Amino acid sequence: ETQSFVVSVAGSDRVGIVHDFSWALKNISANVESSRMACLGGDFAMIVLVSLNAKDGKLIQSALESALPGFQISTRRASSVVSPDTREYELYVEGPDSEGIVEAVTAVLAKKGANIVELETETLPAPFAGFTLFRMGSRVAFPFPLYQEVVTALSRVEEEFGVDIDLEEVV
Amino acid sequence: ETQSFVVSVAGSDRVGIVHDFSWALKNISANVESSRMACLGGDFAMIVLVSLNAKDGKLIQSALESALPGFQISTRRASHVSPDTREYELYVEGPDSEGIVEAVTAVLAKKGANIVELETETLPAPFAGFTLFRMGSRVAFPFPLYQEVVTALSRVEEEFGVDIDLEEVV
Repeated sequence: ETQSFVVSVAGSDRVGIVHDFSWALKNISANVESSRMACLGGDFAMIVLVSLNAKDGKLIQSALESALPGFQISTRRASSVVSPDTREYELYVEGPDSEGIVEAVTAVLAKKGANIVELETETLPAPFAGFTLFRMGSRVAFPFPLYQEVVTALSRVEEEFGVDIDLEEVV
Repeated sequence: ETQSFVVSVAGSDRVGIVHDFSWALKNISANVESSRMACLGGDFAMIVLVSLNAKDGKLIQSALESALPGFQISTRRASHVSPDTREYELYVEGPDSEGIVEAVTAVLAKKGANIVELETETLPAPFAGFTLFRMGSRVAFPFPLYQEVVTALSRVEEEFGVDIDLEEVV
C-alpha cells in the first residue's frame, strides 16, 4: 500500500540541492507527487509530497539526511483531515513601499480567515532617490460570500497606504 | 546603517502566519525587502529578506521566536550575477515516472544552472494506468550554455517520453 508523506527541507542555497534530493528519493523508490521550492537571499526552502510503499517515513528522512547533510529536514505522514464554499483568489498589490503595507494587507486576510496559498513580494528602488516600488502577488483562499467585505477592507488599505490592490477569483 | 538579513521560517501551515511574522517585524522597525513562500500538504515555508539597522540578527531572531512558537526560524546577514547570465522558463510535461525530476535536475546541476523557482505536480487520469507529470521552473545560467543545455535535455525527452521547453525570459 502506497502512503503519502510531507517533507520540508531548508538550508543555505547552492547548486544541486534539488538534484541531490531527487537522486536520494529515486534511490529508495520514492516518488515525488508534488513540490514547491523557493530560493531567496542565499536560502533554500522546499516542501514535497512524497509517495512510498511503506508505513512510515524513516527511510525518506534517513536517505535525505545522507544526501543533504547540514540541511534542516522533516518528514511526516500526509494529513488526513475547508468549507465547500472556499474559493481561491489572486491578490495583487502595488504602490510606494512603506513599513506597514505587508502587515496591513495580511491583517485583513487573517481577520477574514483567508489562508495564503502562495505569496511573493519584491521591492524595486527607483532610478532616483526617495522612492521604492513595492509589489505583492499572492493566491489566497476564503469562503466566497466574504468576497465583498474582503474587497471593502482592502480598499481601506489602498487609502491608508496609497497602494492599488486587485482581488480576482480563480476560475 | 540599515543592513539586509535573510530569514527562513518553517512549520505547520495555519491561518495568520504571514501576518504574525510581519507584525513582529513592524514592531521592531524591520522592513520586508522581498519574500517567497511555499505551502503544501499542510507544511509552510517562507524565506524573507529583511532590512534592519542592526549589525546582527539577534533582535529579529528573538522577536520571531516569540511571535511564532513552534516554528523553525533562522536569521543571518545577507549580501552579482554575470552580464551574460539569463533566466529561462523551463517546462516539462508527460507521463509520470520515477526518474524524471532526477534526470532534469541532473542536467541543470552538471551545467551549473541555478534553480530560482520550481514546482511540480502529478495529475492522475480518471481511468487506471495514467498519471500526468508537470513541472514549471525558472533557472539561470550564462547564455553561452543554452545549446548544450537544450541538447542534454533532449536526451531526457527521449529517455522519459516527456516534452521539455526552455525559453529565455523577456
